[PDB]
Amino acid sequence: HHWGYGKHNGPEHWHKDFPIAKGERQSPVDIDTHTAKYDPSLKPLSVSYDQATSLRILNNGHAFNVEFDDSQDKAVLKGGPLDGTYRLIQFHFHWGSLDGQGSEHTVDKKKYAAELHLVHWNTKYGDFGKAVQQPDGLAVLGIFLKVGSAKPGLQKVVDVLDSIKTKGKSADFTNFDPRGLLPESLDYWTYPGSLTTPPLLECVTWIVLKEPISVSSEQVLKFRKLNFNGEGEPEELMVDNWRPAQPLKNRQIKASFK
Ligand SMILES: [Zn+2]
Repeated sequence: HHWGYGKHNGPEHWHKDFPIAKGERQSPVDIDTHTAKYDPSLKPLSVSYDQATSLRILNNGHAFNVEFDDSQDKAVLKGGPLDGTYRLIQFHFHWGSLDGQGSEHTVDKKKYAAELHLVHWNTKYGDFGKAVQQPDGLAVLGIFLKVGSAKPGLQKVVDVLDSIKTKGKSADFTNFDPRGLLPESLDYWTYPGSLTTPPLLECVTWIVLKEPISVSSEQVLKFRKLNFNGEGEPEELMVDNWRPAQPLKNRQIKASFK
């Protein structure tokens, strides 16, 4: 009986195996747009993904990750509230069983159909494993997805899901350009938080974009066809793999815009 999102191993049970679940800087949180502070000292984000090298896509049992080669500064995030260079290692999504839920972060209590997380780690720490043990170890770019028009840049991802239907399956996934997943504007909210899945370490600097991207009902429907289970085990659709909002606990959310 390990963690999951079902009735018996869901987010509400995680604190038993991971006490930090009830910690002081847990994520996600609800972003109250009228309480967030405009901080003009925040620089614009600098996303250099031109030399990104995707390597494979994997179904790990709780979501699907697209992994990148992070052995060099090929795809990096700088600027904003960050000190130093953060390398992109993987990206994944959080989605629901219905279009009205799925995102982890909420804006004025509004839930989106899904949320994309682009995970980066601070290079001063040498590797992802060391970075997660530091308060400024990770930088995660969060992007909301709403249902409407199709996103062409996401179709390549949608088309291969069939080959990694169950837990443990992986497939080569080269030459995917993550720049096709970015919205027009890079305005954002930022606050110090944690990973939203166990081990739930409080090593993340969250950068949540104001502008969501649109995907079609057909694209999100294919996400819902994935399984939490491994091949040959009873089928459990991979849906609602999101953690609900946690207490802000006197943290302050800053906005790069007004
Ligand atoms: Zn995530």
